[PDB]
Amino acid sequence: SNADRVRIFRAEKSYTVQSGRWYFEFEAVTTGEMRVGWARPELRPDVELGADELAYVFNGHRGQRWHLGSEPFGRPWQSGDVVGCMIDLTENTIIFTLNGEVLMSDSGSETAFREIEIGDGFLPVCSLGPGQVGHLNLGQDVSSLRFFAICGLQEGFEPFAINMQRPVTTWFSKSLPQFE
Repeated sequence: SNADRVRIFRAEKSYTVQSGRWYFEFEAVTTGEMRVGWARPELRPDVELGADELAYVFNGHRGQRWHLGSEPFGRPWQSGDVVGCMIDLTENTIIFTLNGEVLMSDSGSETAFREIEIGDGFLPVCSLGPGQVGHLNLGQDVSSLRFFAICGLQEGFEPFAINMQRPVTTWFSKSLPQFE
């Protein structure tokens, strides 16, 4: 029996962060096997996110946090729900929200992961199992973030897209009349 095909959406490695406090969202359209969170710049093939050391993710199918394996955490997704992903590379913590409300661990903690090591740094990541549908928003248009202002903005987290600069081709001219 062939294994499930899982799509993994890496960010360009050149956007990797080793400092600061960053924020992005992920909308669950379906309600099944998807994961979202923060990845190392290297991922191994044919391994699910957070099964090993290379990612720290939330699985909202039933509510799990994944890093070196799974644990019960948060609560399950409904269609339309938006997961907020936060990483704090000064405090060294990861926090998830669901429709702007922090997802608490089973033990009662706001931090989903703590005492994380900066190492090679982090990138936003998601995985989509077969059939599944979900959209990242890395916050190019900050106002488009649905729950940032409710939890993340005042808390000092910045939209991750600030780390992403459009490549450009420039055309120079000395002609004032062209720039009126």
